[PDB]
Amino acid sequence: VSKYGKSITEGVVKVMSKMGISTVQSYRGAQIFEAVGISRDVIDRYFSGTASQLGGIDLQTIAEEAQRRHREAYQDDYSKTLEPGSDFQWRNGGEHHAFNPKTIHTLQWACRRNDYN
Amino acid sequence: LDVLKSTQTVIHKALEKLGYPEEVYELLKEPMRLLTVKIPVRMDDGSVKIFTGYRAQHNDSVGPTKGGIRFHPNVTEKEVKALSIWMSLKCGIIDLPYGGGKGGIVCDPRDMSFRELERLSRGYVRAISQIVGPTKDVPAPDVFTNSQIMAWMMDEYSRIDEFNSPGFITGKPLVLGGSHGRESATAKGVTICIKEAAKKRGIDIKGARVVVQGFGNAGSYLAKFMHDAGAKVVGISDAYGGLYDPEGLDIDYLLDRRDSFGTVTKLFNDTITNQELLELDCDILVPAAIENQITEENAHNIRAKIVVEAANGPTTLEGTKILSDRDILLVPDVLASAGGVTVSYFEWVQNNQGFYWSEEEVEEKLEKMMVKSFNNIYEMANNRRIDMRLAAYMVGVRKMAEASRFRGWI
Amino acid sequence: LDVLKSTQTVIHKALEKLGYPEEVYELLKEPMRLLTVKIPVRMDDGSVKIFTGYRAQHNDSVGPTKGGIRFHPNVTEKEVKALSIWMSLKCGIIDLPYGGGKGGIVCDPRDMSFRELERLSRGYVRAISQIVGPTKDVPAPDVFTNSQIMAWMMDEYSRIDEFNSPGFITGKPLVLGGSHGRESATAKGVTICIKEAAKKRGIDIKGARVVVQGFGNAGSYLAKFMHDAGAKVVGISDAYGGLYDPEGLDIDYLLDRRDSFGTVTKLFNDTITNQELLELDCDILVPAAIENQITEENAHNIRAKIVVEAANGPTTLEGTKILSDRDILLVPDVLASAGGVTVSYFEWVQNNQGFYWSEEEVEEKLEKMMVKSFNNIYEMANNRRIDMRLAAYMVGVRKMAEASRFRGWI
Amino acid sequence: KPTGFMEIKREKPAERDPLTRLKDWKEYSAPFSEEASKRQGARCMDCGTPFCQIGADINGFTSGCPIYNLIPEWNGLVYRGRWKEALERLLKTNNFPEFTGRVCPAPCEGSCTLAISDPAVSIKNIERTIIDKGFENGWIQPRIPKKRTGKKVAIVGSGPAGLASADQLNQAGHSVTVFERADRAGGLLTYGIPNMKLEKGIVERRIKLLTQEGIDFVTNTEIGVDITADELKEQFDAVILCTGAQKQRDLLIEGRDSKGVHYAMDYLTLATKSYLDSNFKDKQFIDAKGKDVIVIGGGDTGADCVATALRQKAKSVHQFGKHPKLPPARTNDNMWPEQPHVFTLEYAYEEAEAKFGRDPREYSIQTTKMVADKNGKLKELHTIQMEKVKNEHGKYEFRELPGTEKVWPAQLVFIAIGFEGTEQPLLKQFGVNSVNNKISAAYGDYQTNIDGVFAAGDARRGQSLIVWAINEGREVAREVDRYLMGSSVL
Ligand SMILES: Cc1cc2nc3c(=O)[nH]c(=O)nc-3n(C[C@H](O)[C@H](O)[C@H](O)COP(=O)(O)OP(=O)(O)OC[C@H]3O[C@@H](n4cnc5c(N)ncnc54)[C@H](O)[C@@H]3O)c2cc1C
Ligand code: SF4
Ligand code: SF4
Repeated sequence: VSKYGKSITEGVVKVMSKMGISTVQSYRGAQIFEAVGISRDVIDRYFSGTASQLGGIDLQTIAEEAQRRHREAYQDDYSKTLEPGSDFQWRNGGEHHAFNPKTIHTLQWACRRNDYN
Repeated sequence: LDVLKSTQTVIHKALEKLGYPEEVYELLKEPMRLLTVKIPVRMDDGSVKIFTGYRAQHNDSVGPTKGGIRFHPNVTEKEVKALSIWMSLKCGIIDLPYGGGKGGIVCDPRDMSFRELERLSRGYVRAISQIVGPTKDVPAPDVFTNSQIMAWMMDEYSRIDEFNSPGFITGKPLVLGGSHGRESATAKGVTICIKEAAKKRGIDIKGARVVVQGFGNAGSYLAKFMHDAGAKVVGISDAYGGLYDPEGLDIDYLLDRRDSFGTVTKLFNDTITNQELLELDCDILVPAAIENQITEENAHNIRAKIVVEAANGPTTLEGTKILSDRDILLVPDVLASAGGVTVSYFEWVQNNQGFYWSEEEVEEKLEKMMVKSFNNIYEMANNRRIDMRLAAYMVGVRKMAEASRFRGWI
Repeated sequence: LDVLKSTQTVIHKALEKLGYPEEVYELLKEPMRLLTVKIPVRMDDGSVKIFTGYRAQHNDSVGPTKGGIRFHPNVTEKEVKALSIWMSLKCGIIDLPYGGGKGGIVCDPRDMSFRELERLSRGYVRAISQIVGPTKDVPAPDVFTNSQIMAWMMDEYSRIDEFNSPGFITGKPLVLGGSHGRESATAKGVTICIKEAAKKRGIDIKGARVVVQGFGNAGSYLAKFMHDAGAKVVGISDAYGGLYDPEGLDIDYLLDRRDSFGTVTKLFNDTITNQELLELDCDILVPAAIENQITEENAHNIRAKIVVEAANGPTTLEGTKILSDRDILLVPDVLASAGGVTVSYFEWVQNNQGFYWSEEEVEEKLEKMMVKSFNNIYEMANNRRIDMRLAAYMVGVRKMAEASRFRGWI
Repeated sequence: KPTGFMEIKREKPAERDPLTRLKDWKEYSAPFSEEASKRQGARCMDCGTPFCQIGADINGFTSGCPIYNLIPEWNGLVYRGRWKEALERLLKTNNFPEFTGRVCPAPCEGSCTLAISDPAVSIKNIERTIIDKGFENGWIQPRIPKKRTGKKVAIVGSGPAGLASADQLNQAGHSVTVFERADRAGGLLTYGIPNMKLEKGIVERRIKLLTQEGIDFVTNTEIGVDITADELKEQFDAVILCTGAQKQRDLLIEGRDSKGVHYAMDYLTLATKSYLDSNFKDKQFIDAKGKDVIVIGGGDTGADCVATALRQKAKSVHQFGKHPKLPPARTNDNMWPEQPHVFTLEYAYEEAEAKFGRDPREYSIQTTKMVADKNGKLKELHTIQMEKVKNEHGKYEFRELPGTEKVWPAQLVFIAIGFEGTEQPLLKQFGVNSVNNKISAAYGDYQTNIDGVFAAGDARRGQSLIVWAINEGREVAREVDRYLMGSSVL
C-alpha cells in the first residue's frame, strides 16, 4: 500500500512537471485537460473553461454508456474471469488497433514481393 | 477467541507465584458485574436500528471502577472481559485507586454519521445510567472515541443527575475542564521508563543511540523528548518507510516538517523497511508499530540493549525467551503504555478537587509516579528470578488480591 | 438447551400473527439486563466457597419487574432468560403492571445447611442490592424457596435501606405481613378456569365427572373446591397410584385422611396407574403431575371434553394437534397456573397500601381477574382461527409490545 | 528482462522408444516435468501483438490458434509457476483442452513471432502439461449451473463441435440432447482418430463429466429414417446440425471393384471398435498381418492408416501422394505469417523407418496410381510419375511421365484422398440447401433457410480441425442463445 501510494504521488508529480505547474495546490484548481469529443453545451455547463473542438457526445450518451457497462458487469453469469485488456497490446476480439497482424503481414508481403495488388 | 483463556492463564501463573490460595483466582478470573443492554437509535432516514451495548466491572474492592469504550464492530463479551482484566492489571501496576473495567458498543463509526453518533452515545448513557456514577464508574477515551464523545457523555450525565459532575468522565476538552498534556502522556511515560532503564543498566543517556519505528503522536513526542534530553535519534519509521543516520537526524526539522499523519519519508528517495530497520545498530529499540514484529527470525538479529514495547504485545513468547536468554532488558507494555491511564487519573483528581494544575506540575507528578512504579517492579523482578512480564503481572495482581482479602469477600 | 430457542420461536410466531414489525421481536428476544455475580459464603467448617448468582429483567416498560428465585444446582443463563420471558408472558396474559424477570443461584440446598442457607441468601441480597428495589424489582417464592427465605430477604433489605419495606418482597409469612390464601391460589385459579370453560362449552358443572391426577396441595384444594361447588370427582391419583368410583369418592373423607404428602392409596388394595387413569370416562381431565404424559398413543384414548394443564407443559405438540382435531378444549398452562402470580400481586398491592384484605375479598378479586382474563382470551381465540396456546402467547405479547411502542424505545 | 528465447534451446518431452512404440496401444508421449515446463514457458517473451492468436484463414491455410487461447498469458503463468490460475485462464476460452493439446497440429507453433529463423515455443506441449496436471490433481469438477430455464435444443452429432455446443448451452441453462448413431459419443475423437493419438479413456472421462453436467446423451439414433425431421422440430425448438462430414470422394478409375480395396474411415472405425470391445479378439475387423498395405492419399488419414497397418504388423507399407515432396526449410513463396510447408516427420514415419530394416524408407511420392489388377484379390498395382508444371498463364498442371511406369505388389489398398460434405441427399428431411454437398451458411449468423436449423462444424466448413470445430460450436451456441433469449453475453 505504501509503495503504491508513493508511486502514484511520483506519477502525479511527473504529470505536473509535464505542464510546468510545480505545486499540487496550484494544479488542483488548474484545469489542464482538453476534452476530445464532449459537446460544447456540456463543457460550458459542467467543465467550464475546458477546451473542446468538435463538441461530441452528450449527457444522455454518457449515461447510456455507463448503464450498458454496469448492466453487463452485473450480469456476468458465465465465467469468473476478467476479459483481457487491449489498451497496450492487441488481443483478438479486443479493442481495434491501427497495426493489426493482418495489416502488418500484408504490408510486409507486398513490400517484399513488389506486388501492387 | 483465546484472549480470555490467555488472561486467565497469566492471572493463574501470577497468583501461583504469589502463593495465595485458589479462592482469589476463583474470584478474579471473571468480572463481577457484566451488563448487556440494547440502545434504540434513530437514523437520518427515520428508520430505527438497535445497537448492542456492553459494560464490565472487573472489581471494585479498591474503589471506583474505570474503563474505556470502543465502538469496534467486532466487540464481544469475551473481549470486553479480557480488556477489563487487562485494565485492572494496568491500574494495579500503576498503584491507582481504580479497580478496572471496560465498555463497548457493537456499531460501525465508519458508516455512522455525526448526529447519529451523538444520539448513539446519548442512548448508551441513558441505558447504563443506573450502575454508573462518580463513585461507581468512570468512562474514558479509547478506540473510536475522543473528546467530543466525552463531552456529550458529560453533558448528558449532568442532565440526568441534575448537577454538574465534571469529574464523572475523563478525557474531556480543555475548555470543559480537561487536563493539559493529554496527548503526550504515553510519550512522557516511555521517556521516563527509557531514562530509568538506561540508568539501571548503566547505559549513558547522553549520546545513546535510539530507534523509534512508528511515528504517530507517540513517536513524534518521544523523539522530541529524547532530543531535548540529549540522546541522539538514529532512526525513524512510519507508514511510508524510514531513514538512517548514525550522527543524528535533525529531529527539530523532522517535527517542523511533520504533517497531520506524521509521514516524513521523502518522495524520490529509497526507504528502509522496518524489518531491516530493526537490525540497525542502536542502544535502545522502541517498537511502537504493528503487532507481531519481533519473532524467532529477528530475535537473533536484534541488537538493542533495551527494548520498550510501547505498543500492545508487539513481541511473542519465543522472542521474549530469546531476548531473556540474550540478557536484553525487555520493558513490559503494561508499564510502557500506562501514561494515558496516569494522565486520566490526574484529570479525574483535578476535577474532583475543583482546581486545575499546570503543565509543570503534571510533568513532575507523572514522572514521580512512573519512576516509583518502575523502580518497584525492577526491584521485585531482580529479587525473584523471573521475567519482567511476570513481575508486572504479579505486582498488578498483588494489590487487587490483598484488598479483596482485607474487604473479606473471600 | 432448546428452551431459549423455543421461547424465541413462539415469540416470533406471536409477533408475526399480530403483524408488528421486526423491531419489537429484536427488542423482546433477549432480556434487557442480565447480571452475573459471585457471592462469598462461609461454611460451618470455616472454609469459603463461592456461589454463582444470576438475575434477569426481561423488560420494565410496563413498570416494576418481578421474578422468582430457584436454588437449582443446574441453573444456567439460558434457562434464566427463558424463565424471564415465560414470566413476562404470564404477566402479560394476566394483565398485571409487571414486566417479568427471574433470578437464581448455583447451589445445592440438599447438602446446604440452615445457617449456611441464611448466609447464602443474605450474601445474594448484599450482592444484587443495587439494581433491586420497590420500583425496580420484586423477588417471589419459587423452586427450593419459601417463606423463611422470603423473610430473611425482607429483613436484609430493611437493614440495607434503613426503612421498612414489606412490599419489597412477596410471599412473606402471615405475621410479617403476608396475604391469606397463598397456598390455594393455583387451586382457585384452576377452579375458576374449569368453571368458565364448562360454562362456555355448555357442560353443566353440576354432576360433571372430574379426574384429578396428582394429589399435592393443588390437587387436594382443587378437589375440595369442586366438591364444594357441586361437581363430582370420579378419580384421584398420587405417587402411590389412584382410585376409581363413578358415583363419587367422599372427598371430605379423603381430605380428612390426607397425610403430609397427600398420599391416599390403601395398603393391601390394588391401584390404577395414571396411564389407564387417563382413559377413564370423565367430562374434565386435569393433569397436574409429571410432564410429558399426553402423547400420540394416549391422544386417541383421551375422552375428556375439557383438558386443563395445571402443570408446566404436560402435553406435546402432537398431542395438542390431535386434541385440536378432535375438538377437545385445551386450557393453556400459562393461564391455568397463574394463581400464584395473581396472589403474589395481591400481596404486593396489600403491602404497598399498608392495609390487609380478608379471605373473601381476595377470593372475589382473584375470581374476577381470572374470569375476565379467560373470557378475553377465549373471545380472541374464537375471533382468530388459532389454538388457545397461540392465543395466550399473542395476548401476552400484545401488552408488552404496545407499551414499548408507546414508551418509544423502538 | 526475459531472455529465454536466446538463453534457452527448445526441447521435447520423454517419448517412448520407437522400437517399443509398436507393441502397446497407449499414448506415445508424456507431458513435461515441472522444471522442463517452466523452462519452456520462459521462452515466450511477453510478445506484444502476438501472432499465435490471429486465428484466421491466410493464403488458404490456417495460422494461429482459432479458439483464441490466451497463449502469452498462460505461458507467463506457467513460467511463474502458478498452475491453477493458468488452468482457469485456459478453460476461460477453451473447453476441450485434453483433446486440443494432444490432437491439434498446433498452427500456433508454426506461426508466431519467435518462429523467425528459430524454433517456436511448444504451445501445444505446455497446454497438454497444464491440462494433464490439472486432471491429475483433480481441480476440474462439474460446474452444475444452478440457473435453468425449461428449453430444448437437441444437438445432433456427438463430434467435438456437438460436445462444445452442448456444454455451452448447458452452462447457459438450456436442456440439450445429443443424438448419435455410434455406440459411444465423441464422433471422430472415438473412432476416427487412432488410439495412439487419443486414448479413449480420456474421451470417456470427458463424456462422463458432460453427463454429470446433464447433457443426457442418447445412443444408436441415426435421426434419419428412425426419427423424422417434422417430429424433431415439433418436439424441440432449435436443432444444431453438427451432422458431420463423412462422405469420402472415390476414384472413378477402372479396377476399383475387386475385393480388398477398403475405405480408410471404415477400416479405422472397425479396428478401433474391435479394440475397444475385446482387444481386437472379436475377429470382425480387417486383418493385414501377412499381406502388403498401400495407402493412397497423403495427410493425417494416410499417416493414421500407415500407423494402424504397422501396428497390425503388415509385411510392407508404402504411402503414395501426388503433391511433390515438401522442402526442408522455408522457401521464397512461404513466410512465417503463413503456416510453413517444411518437412515434418511426425509419428508413424520415423517408427516405420526405424523398424523396417530391409526397406528403411517411406514417402514414395510423385505418383498415385491407375488401373489395378483383377481376378479376385489384388495382385499388383500400376503407377506412373507426374510432375507439377506451368501451363496457360503460369498455372500448375499435372502431366505424367510415359517412361516411368512401375509395378508394385499390393493385396490390400486404402483410399483417403480427401472428403466431401455432409451425408446428403440422405438427410433431406430438412429444407436446407447445399452447394457442394456442404450445407450453406456464413461464418456467424448460421440461421439457414428453415427456422431453428443451424449449421456447425465440418458440415459447413468442409474439412477442418478439432479447434475449428470447437470454435464453430461455441459461435453457434452463442447465436442460438441470442436467437432464443435475445440477450446473451456469450
Ligand atoms: C490431428 C488431426 C487428425 C485428424 N485425423 C482425422 C482422421 O484420421 N480422419 C478423419 O476423418 N478426420 C480427421 N481429422 C478431422 C477431424 O476429426 C474432423 O474435422 C472433426 O473432428 C469433425 O468434427 P464434427 O463435430 O463434425 O465431428 P463428427 O464426428 O463429424 O460429427 C458427426 C457425428 O454424428 C454422427 N452422424 C453421422 N451421420 C449422422 C446423421 N445423419 N445424423 C446424426 N448423426 C450423424 C457421426 O457418426 C459422428 O458421431 C483430424 C483432425 C486433426 C486436427
Ligand atoms: S488448440 Fe492448437 S493452435 Fe490452439 S493453442 Fe492449442 S495447439 Fe496451439
Ligand atoms: S508464441 Fe510467438 S507470438 Fe505467441 S507469445 Fe510467444 S513469441 Fe509471441
